[PDB]
Amino acid sequence: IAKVQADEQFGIWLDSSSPEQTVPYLWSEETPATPIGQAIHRLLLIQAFRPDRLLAMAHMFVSTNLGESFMSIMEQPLDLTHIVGTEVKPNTPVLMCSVPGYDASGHVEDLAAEQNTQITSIAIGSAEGFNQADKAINTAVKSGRWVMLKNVHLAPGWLMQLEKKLHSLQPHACFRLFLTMEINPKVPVNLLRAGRIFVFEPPPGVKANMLRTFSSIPVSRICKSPNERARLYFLLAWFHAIIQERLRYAPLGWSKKYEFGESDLRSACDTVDTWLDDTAKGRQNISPDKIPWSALKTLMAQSIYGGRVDNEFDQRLLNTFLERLFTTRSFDSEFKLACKVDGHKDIQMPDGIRREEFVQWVELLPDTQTPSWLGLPNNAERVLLTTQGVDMISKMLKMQMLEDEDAWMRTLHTTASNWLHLIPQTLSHLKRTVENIKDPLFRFFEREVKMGAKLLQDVRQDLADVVQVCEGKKKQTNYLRTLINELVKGILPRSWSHYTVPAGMTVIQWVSDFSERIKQLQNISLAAASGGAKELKNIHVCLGGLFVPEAYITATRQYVAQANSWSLEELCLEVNVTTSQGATLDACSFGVTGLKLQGATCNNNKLSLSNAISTALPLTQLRWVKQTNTEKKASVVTLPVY
Amino acid sequence: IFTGSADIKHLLPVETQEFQSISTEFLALMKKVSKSPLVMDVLNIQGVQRSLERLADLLGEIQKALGEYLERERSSFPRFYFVGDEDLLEIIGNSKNVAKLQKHFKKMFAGVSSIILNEDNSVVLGISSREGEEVMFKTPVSITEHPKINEWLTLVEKEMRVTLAKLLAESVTEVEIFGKATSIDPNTYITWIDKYQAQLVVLSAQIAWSENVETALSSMGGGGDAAPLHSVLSNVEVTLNVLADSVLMEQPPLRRRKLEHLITELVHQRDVTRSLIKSKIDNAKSFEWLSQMRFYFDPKQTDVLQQLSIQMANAKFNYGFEYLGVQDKLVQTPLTDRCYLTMTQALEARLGGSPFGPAGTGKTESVKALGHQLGRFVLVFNCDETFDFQAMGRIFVGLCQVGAWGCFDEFNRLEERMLSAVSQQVQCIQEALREHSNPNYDKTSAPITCELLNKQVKVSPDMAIFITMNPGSNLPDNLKKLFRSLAMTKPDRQLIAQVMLYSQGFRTAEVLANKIVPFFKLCDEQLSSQSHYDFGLRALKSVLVSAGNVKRERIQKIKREKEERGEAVDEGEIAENLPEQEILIQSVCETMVPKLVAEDIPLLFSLLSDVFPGVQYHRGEMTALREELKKVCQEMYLTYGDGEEVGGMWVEKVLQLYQITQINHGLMMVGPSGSGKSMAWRVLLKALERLEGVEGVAHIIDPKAISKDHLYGTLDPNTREWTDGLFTHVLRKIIDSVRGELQKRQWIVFDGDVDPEWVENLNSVLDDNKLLTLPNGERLSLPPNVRIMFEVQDLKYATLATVSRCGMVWFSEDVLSTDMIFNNFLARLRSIPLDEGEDEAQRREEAASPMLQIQRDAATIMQPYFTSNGLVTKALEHAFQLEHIMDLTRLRCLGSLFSMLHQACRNVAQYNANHPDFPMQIEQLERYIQRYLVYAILWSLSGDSRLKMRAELGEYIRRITTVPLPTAPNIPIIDYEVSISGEWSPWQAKVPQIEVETHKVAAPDVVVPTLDTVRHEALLYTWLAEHKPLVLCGPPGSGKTMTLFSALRALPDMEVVGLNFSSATTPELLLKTFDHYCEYRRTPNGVVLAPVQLGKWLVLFCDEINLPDMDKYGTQRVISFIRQMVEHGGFYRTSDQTWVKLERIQFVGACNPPTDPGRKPLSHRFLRHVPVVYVDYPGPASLTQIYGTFNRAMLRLIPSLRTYAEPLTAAMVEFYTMSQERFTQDTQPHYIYSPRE
Repeated sequence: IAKVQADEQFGIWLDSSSPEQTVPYLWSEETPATPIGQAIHRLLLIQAFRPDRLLAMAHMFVSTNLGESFMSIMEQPLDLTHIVGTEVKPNTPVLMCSVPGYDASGHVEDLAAEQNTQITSIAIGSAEGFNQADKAINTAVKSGRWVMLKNVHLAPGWLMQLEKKLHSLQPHACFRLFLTMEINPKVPVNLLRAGRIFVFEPPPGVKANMLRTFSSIPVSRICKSPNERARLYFLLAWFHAIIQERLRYAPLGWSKKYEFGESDLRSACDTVDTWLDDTAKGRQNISPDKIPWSALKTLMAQSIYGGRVDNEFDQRLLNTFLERLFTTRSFDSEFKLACKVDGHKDIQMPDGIRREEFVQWVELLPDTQTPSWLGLPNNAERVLLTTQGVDMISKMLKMQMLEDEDAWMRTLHTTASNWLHLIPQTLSHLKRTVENIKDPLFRFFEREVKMGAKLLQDVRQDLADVVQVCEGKKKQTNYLRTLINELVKGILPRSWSHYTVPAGMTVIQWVSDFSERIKQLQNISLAAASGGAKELKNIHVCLGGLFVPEAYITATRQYVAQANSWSLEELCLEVNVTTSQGATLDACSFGVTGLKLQGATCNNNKLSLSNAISTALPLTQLRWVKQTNTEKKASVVTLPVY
Repeated sequence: IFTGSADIKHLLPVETQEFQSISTEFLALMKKVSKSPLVMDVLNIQGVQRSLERLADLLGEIQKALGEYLERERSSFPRFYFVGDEDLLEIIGNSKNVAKLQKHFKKMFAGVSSIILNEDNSVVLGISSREGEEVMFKTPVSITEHPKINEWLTLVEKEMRVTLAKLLAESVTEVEIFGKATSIDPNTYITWIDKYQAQLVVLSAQIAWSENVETALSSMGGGGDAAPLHSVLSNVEVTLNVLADSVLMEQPPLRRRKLEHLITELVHQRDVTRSLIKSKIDNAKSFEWLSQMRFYFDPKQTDVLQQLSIQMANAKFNYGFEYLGVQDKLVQTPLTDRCYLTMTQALEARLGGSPFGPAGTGKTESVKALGHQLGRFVLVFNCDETFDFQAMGRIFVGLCQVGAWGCFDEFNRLEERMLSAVSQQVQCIQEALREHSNPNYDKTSAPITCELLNKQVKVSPDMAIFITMNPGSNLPDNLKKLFRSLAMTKPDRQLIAQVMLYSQGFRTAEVLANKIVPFFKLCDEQLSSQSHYDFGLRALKSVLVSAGNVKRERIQKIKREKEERGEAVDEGEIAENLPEQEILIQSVCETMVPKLVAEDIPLLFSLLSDVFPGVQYHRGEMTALREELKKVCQEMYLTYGDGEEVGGMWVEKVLQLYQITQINHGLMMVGPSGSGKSMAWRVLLKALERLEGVEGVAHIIDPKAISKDHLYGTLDPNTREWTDGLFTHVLRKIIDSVRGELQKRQWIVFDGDVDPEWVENLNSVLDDNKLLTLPNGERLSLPPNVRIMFEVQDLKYATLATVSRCGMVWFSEDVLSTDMIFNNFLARLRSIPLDEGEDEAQRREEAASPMLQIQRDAATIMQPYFTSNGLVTKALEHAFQLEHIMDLTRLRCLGSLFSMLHQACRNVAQYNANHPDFPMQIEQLERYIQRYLVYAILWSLSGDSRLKMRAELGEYIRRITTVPLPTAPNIPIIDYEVSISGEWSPWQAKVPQIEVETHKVAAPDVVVPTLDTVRHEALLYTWLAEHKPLVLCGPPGSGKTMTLFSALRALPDMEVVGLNFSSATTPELLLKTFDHYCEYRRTPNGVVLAPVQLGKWLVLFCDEINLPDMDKYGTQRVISFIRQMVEHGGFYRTSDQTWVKLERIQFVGACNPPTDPGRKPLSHRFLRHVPVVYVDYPGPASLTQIYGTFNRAMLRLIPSLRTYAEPLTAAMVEFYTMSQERFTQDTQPHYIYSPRE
C-alpha cells in the first residue's frame, strides 16, 4: 500500500492494454530474486491488480520455466501424418472428439488423399451400420486398409462391444481405425482410456464462422434467380455470425448458452428460398422494397431461431437484431453493419451483387476483432478472460490432490477452524404473535430465518466433524471423507446448497456469503424483536442476502395495498435512485441497499452508457404507485433484475 | 383363440381341422404322460421326440397362418392396427353379434363412440359420440350387402367423411347469411347452433369470417378505405353481443358448450380484426394477414378430403374429415398462435415439433388443438407407467398407414431402453417423412415405405410425430437435427381467464380476470406447501366454470322469486344490477376452503381481501339440515355450533362434506387422527335420513388389512371361474337390487390409509366413466346412489392420479377442541349405563339404575375440574411438554382418563354393593372423586415417562390444584393410591411379602410382589374391564411379559393365548388363532365369532406389537387389522365376504421403545385406542425385596447361614447398581444391565 501510494506512474499501468510486460518492481526483498522468482512475484501482482490479463501472464511464466516455444505447437495445423504413421499402434483406434455442430472427418479424407491409402468411411445409425462396420473392420484387420466410423456416440453399448472386440484383435501393422465422435458424456470411459484422443474445436472469430457458413452452402442454390437473394444470404450469414460469437460471451451476450446450430441455418435458408420463390416468381430482378422483410423477421424471430429462446429479454434482443439488420435499408450502399467499432470505426456492407464479391469482402475482413463487432462493449472481453482466469485457478485447486506424503489435512484443520470462527454460533428465531401476521414482512422474515438457522446448524456440525477428523478424533465416514475431499479441492457439495444458489462457485466465497447473510439476518431479527413490526418497513434491506427476493417484492406490494386499501392488480412499480445520505422514506417507498448496475451509470434517475463493468448503486427507493394509463415515453428502458 | 370365440372356426376351416387333429394327438399323448409322471418314464415313451417335434411344427404352422390372417385383416382396415390382439379376435369373432363390437370404437376413431343401427341390425344408419352427439348418414351403410367386417368398416369411415363434408357445406352456406347481416335474429342463430355439431359450427364460423375478411381486403385495393374491415368487425361484434346475451339464459349443456366454443373462437376473431384494422393492412398478400390462420372452402371439389384447405404462412393442409365429437376449445393466446406458426412451419418443412417447457403450460393440449383444428386423429401416449411396447410398433404402423398424429408428453421421463427404442423408431419414421421434402424429386412418391418392426410399411403424408419434453433435459441425439423446438415457459393466463369469464356471460370479464390470475400465484407463494393443493391452470378453469354456474344459479333464483311476486323479469336487467366479484369469491371459497388447513385459512382470507378489497363471502345457510344436525348431535352426546362457537367449525366441516358429496361422487376425509372425521359422515348420514326420509346404508371396509386378491377378487389360474372380492360383492349386492337396496343411499367408506396398489382398479370407476373392469372381464357401472369415501390420516403415499379425481375435506386438529371432548364424555356418562352390556345399546330414564345416579353425582363433583381453564386442560398442555416413549396423542390420554374414571365410579358401586346398610355419602364421594382425579390425571398422562417426569408432573399438579396431596417429603404422589375412603393409602403398605420354595427359585412363571408390580397390576385391572387394548413398554428385562401373563392368569374369566410377533406376521396368524380357539355362528342379527369356552373372556396376548415390519408405504397389515377390530367391533370374512363381529375378544400387548433397532413406531390411528404404560427398571428397593425373597428361598438347602441371606442381597443389589452407573450403552452397545442378569 505504501509503495502504490508512493509510485507516480502506477496509473498508466492500471489501464494498460497488456500491463504484464511492464509489471513494476514493488516487492520487498533481501536477496536478489531469481528470474522464476521475479516471474511468480509479477504473477501475484497481475493476479492482485489486473486479473483480466492473468491467463496471458501465466503463459509468460511457462516461458520462464520450459522455454518460449513450449506451447508453440498448438497454433499450427495438426500433424496427423506423423501420428498415424508412427505414434499409433494398429490395435489402438484414433478418437476424434469434436464439439457438436462441428466435424473433423475432412482431416481424415485429406490424410487419406495425401498418404495414398484406401479408406472405408461408414457413418453409423442402426444395426445395418453395426453389420457394415463389423464387416469392414474384419476385412481391414487382415488387409491393412483404413476404416473410419463417424458419429459413433449414438450407440454406446455397441461401442463397448467394439472395444471388447478390439482388445482381442491382432491387426495388420498398418491397419488404422478412426472413430469420429461428438464430445458427449454418453461415451464409455474405457474407450477414452484405451484410445488416442484428439480435440477439434472451431476457430473463434466472426470471420471464420462466415467462411464455414459460406463453404457449407452450395454455390448453385445461391447463384439462382433473382440476383438479390445471394445478398440476402450474406446478411443471413452475417446473422449467423452476429449471435454465435455472442454465445461465447455468456452471461453478457445471452442469458444462457443456446443451441444455435446448423439446422437453424438450413431452415433459415429454406424459408428464405421459399419466400423469395413465392415473391419474385422466377424473375431475374425484383425491387428491394418488395422483399417480404416482415415475413423473414417474424419467421426467424419466432419460428426458426426463437424456438430455442425461452427468456423474453433474449427474444427482445433477437428482435432488435433482426429489425436492425433485415430491412430494405441494408440493401442501400451506405449501410453500416456494425456501428462504433472500437468507438469510432464502422463496418460498411459491401456493394457486390454476386457471391464471389461477398466471399472476397469476407476474406478481406481485418484479423483484429473486438466485441464491438457483436454490439457488446470491449471490456466484456476484459470480463470474459478473467472469468476463464477464475476457471484456471480453481481447476488447479482441483489438481492439488493429496500426494504430498514422502499436509492437506494440516491446512484443512486451520481452514475449518477459521470457518467455524467466522460464522456466529447461534442465530436467534423470531417470536410468533398474531399482530405480526397482519404485517406480511414478518412472514417473509420468519420464512427466511428458519432456512438460515437450519443451514447454519448443518454447516456448523459438518465443519465440527471435519475438524474432529483432522485431529483423528472421528472415524472417516463416507459422507465425511467425501466432504473432506471436496474441501481439499475447494468445491461446493450438493448437500450444502439448499436454496436458490449461484452455480459453479467455490466454498470460500460461499462461507463469506454466510458471514454477510446471517449477519444481515441477525441484525434484522434483533431489530424485529426490539422495535416491533413498524420498524420492518423503515429498515434498509439488501435483496442479495435474502434467499428469495420476489417474496419481498410481493410483500411490499401487499403492504402498500393493505395500507391504502387498493386492489393488488392496481399497483405498479417505480424506482428512484437517491444519492443524498439519510433520505426520508415515503409511505409507499421501501429502501433497497446494495444493487449493482452492469454497463451503465445512473444520475438523477438518468442512465448513461459507461465502460465501467459495474457501479455500486446507492439506496434505491422502490415505490408502488397507481396504474395510470399513461403512454410510455420513448426515453424509458425496461431493465431486468437478476 | 380356437375355443374362446366360436366364429374363428368358420374363418379358418383348414386350420380348424388341423388343430382338431393336433389337439386329439396332444390329449392322447398327455393322457399317456399322466399315466406315469416319472421323468425317466416320460423319457422312455416310444417315438416321443419325433412326435413332439411334429406337433411343434404343426402348431407353428397354425400360428403362422393365423398371424398372417390377422396381419392381412389389419392391413385391410388400417385402424385395426390401433386395437390389441385379443380385442381383434373378439371383433372378428363377433361379426354376427354387432353389439359386442360397440365398445371398441373409442380406441379406433377419435370421437365415434358407437354406431346407430337398424332394428334388425342390418343397416348402419348413423354414428354417435360419447356425449350423445349424433350424425345420421346421408347414405346409409347396408351391412347385408357388405357382410365382411372390414368392408362395412371402410364404408362407415367413408360415409362419415362424406356426411361431414356435405353438412359442412350446408352449414357454411347457411352461416354466410349471418356473416353479412348487421341485425341477427337470436332464434335463427340458436336454430343453426342446435342443428349442427360443435366442430362444424366453429368451422363454418371460421370459414365464413375468413372469406369475408379476404373479400374485404380484395375490395380495399390499397385505397385507404377501412370501411369494409370496420363492417366485418361490427358484424362480429354484433354476433358477440347476440351470443353473450344468449348464453346468459338457461341452456342445455351441449348448446352451452357450443356457445362457449363460439365465444372463444369469435373473441379471437374480434381481436385479430382489431389488430388488422390498427396496423392499416391494405393488401391481401401482406404478412399480417398471411401469418394469421386462414381457411378456404371449395364446394365444387369432387374429392371430399380437400373441399376445405387450411393455410397458414407458407403452409397449406387439406382437412381430414374425422369426427371429433365435442372437444374442449383452447383459448387462442399469443403463445398458442406462436405454437401454431412454429408447428405448421415444421410440418411444411417435413419436420416434427418439440414444445418443451414446464408442466401445466398447455403443450399437449395445444398440439391436440392444432390436430383437431385440421381435423386429424390425435393419439396422446403417456410416457409415465402407461407405456406398453407390445403395441406401439403396431401403433406406429397404424399412424403411418391411416394418417394420424402422435404426441408424447414428458419424453424426458422415459428410461434408457424405452428412450433408445422409441427414439430409433421415431428417427426412422421422421427420416421417411424428410424424404418427402424436395417434391420436385418426389414427383414419384414410389408409394413411400419405411422400415418398421422388420417389415416395410407405407407412409401417409398427413401423419406427424410430436414430442413433448420437460427440461430441468435436451432432446436425444438421434433426433436433435430432425425436430423443431419451441419454449412454452409461460402461457398467458390473463387472456385465458378473460375469454373464460366472457364466455360465461360475465359483463366485466377484464378487471375480474386481472384480479383472479395473480391471486392464484399469490396463493401458490404465500400459503404453506401441501401436496394436495392445486393452484394450476386446470383448477383455475374449473373455478371459472363453477363461478359461471353460481352466477346462473343466482340469476335463476332471482327469476323464481320475481316470478312468485308480481314483477316483470328481464334476464339482462337482473344480470346488470348484480355484483360479480361476490360470485367469484363465493366460487373460490366454496372450492378452495375445504382443502385448506386451519393455519392457512386466515392467510387465504387476507390474500383474498387484498386482491378483492372490501368484498366478503357469506356461507350459504342450510337451516333445515342444521336443525337435523342439532337433533342428531344432541342424540349422540355431541357438542353443537353455529359458527364461531365451541363446535362451529366441526359443523362447518360437515356441511362442506355435504356439499362435496353433492358435487363430487368420490370424496376423502384427510385430516390427522382424532379430529372427528370418522363419525362426521355417519352424523351427516343419520341427519340426511331424517331430512330427506331416505334410508342410509354404510359399508366400512379396511383396504390394507385385506389383500387385493381378496378385496377385488381373483380369477382362477386354472379351471377359470370368477371369485368376487369384498368390494365387488358389495357392488354386486347393490346393483342386483334383490332386497331393494338401490332405493336407499349407500356409502362405502374405506377406513384406512391410502396406497396406490389397491386404488388402481378403483380409478376406472372413480373418474367420470364410472366403470369397474375385472380380470373376469365384467364391466360394472356404479349406480348414482353410491358414494365412495375415504378416511386417511395423511397423503404421504398418495398418487396424484387418484387425488385429482376426489373432492377432499381437511379435518384439522383445531377443528376439535378439548371442550367438545369433555362435553361428549360428561353427556355420555350422564346417560349411558356401565352395566347394561349389549341389550340397552339399541335402547339409547331417571330411575333406571342406582349406578346411573351415583355416576351423575360423580359428574356433578368432577365438572368444575373439567373446565377450559381448570385442572385437566392445564395438565394436558403441561404433559404435552413432557417427552414420552411414543408420541403423546391427545385423544389417547383423554380416552385412558375417561376409562379410569369409569373404573372409579365402578369402585364406588362396589362399595355400595358391599355395604348395603348405608350408601356412599356425598362428602366421602367428593373426597374419593377429587383425589382419584389427581391420581388418574397423573397416571393417564405420565404413565409413558420416567420417574423424574412423574415427579415433575406431580409437582406441577400440586402447585396448580387445591386438593391436598400427601405430606411425605421424598415420596412422589404416584406411589400413593387413592383408597376407597377419602385418604391417600401408600402402595408400600399394600404389598405383601411372600416366600417361594426352593424347587422354583428362578422359574419364569413366578413373581415376587413389590411396589411396581402391584401398582401396574392394579392399573391393568382398571383397564381390562372395559376391554381397552392395553400395551406395556420399557427397557428389556424389566419384566413386562410375565407380569402381564400372571395378572392375566390371575383373573378367573380371562383365557390367555400367548402369541409372539416377528417381522413376518400376516393376518393369517390371527385367523388361525381364531380358527383354533373361536367359532363362527350365524344369528339373524349377523354372524358372530365367539370362543368355545362359554363365559370366559378370550384375551390375545401379542408379545411384541412393534415387531411386524412396515411396508413400502409406512403401513402394517396386522396392526391395521387389530385397529379395525378395536374401532369397528369386528372384521370381514373373505371366503363369504361377510361382516363378522367379535363377542368376547380382547387384546393386550407388550413392546420395546422404538429407538431399538428392530422396532417400528405404531400408527397414530392405533395409538389413540391404546393406553400405554412405561415399565421402568424396578429400582433398588424392589430388587432388594425380590432377591431377598429369592435368596431366602435359595438358602434353605444350607441351614447354618440364614443370617447371611439379607446382607448378601443388598450387596448383590448394590454392585449391580454401580454397573448401571459405569458401563453405559454409549461406550459399547452390549453394556446393558437388567434384572435378567
